[PDB]
Amino acid sequence: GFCEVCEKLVGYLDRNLEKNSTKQEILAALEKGCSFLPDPYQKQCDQFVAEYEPVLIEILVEVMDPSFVCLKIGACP
Amino acid sequence: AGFCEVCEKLVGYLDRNLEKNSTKQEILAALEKGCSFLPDPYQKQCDQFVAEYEPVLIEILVEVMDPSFVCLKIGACP
Repeated sequence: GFCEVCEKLVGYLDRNLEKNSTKQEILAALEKGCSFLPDPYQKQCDQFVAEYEPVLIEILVEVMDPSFVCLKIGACP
Repeated sequence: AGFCEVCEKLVGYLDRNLEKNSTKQEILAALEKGCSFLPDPYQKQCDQFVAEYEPVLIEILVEVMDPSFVCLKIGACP
């Protein structure tokens, strides 16, 4: 499913965003992050972000740990 | 609609490069290698689409391989 791409994208966000970024900044980064993942991921990534944006922003404000985040949103089962 | 675009590319690839009266085993084989021939940005999405729809993809691809119709019938599009 979306598990591995989720961890890769949230991994990017964690390393390249700051600890207390605004939902707005989380959104801007989230909608630009797929382009920095390895090429074979880029389309899968956009789909994941599209299906999951609402829940992703709601959780990333609290915590940006790739393993936890992807688990919580059900992306990693 | 999230798998719609990649469905059509993949079934499109198979439509051009596979013979009309191919066995299920040959289509299975084509299908599980097809993603590697799509543009790199589609690879992991294609792998996911295939894994998710493979049973019904084989079922239909023996009868018809038109990308637009096949993706409509299986629920990938539109």
